[PDB]
Amino acid sequence: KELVLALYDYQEKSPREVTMKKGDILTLLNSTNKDWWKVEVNDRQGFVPAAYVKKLDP
Amino acid sequence: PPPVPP
Repeated sequence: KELVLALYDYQEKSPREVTMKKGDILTLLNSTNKDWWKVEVNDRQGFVPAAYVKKLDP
Repeated sequence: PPPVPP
């Protein structure tokens, strides 16, 4: 599992988007789109803005 | 916060 940190709150604005709160840790599913990254939290899989998350690499 | 995308 690759992980991302929510840097800012994000409210879903379309059907395939996921809501997150600042500080949330999410599983990264796909980062090939420059603008939107696919993530996973709980039973949800969808997109958040790439600029709102940071990859958690040492 | 940053801008959303389009």
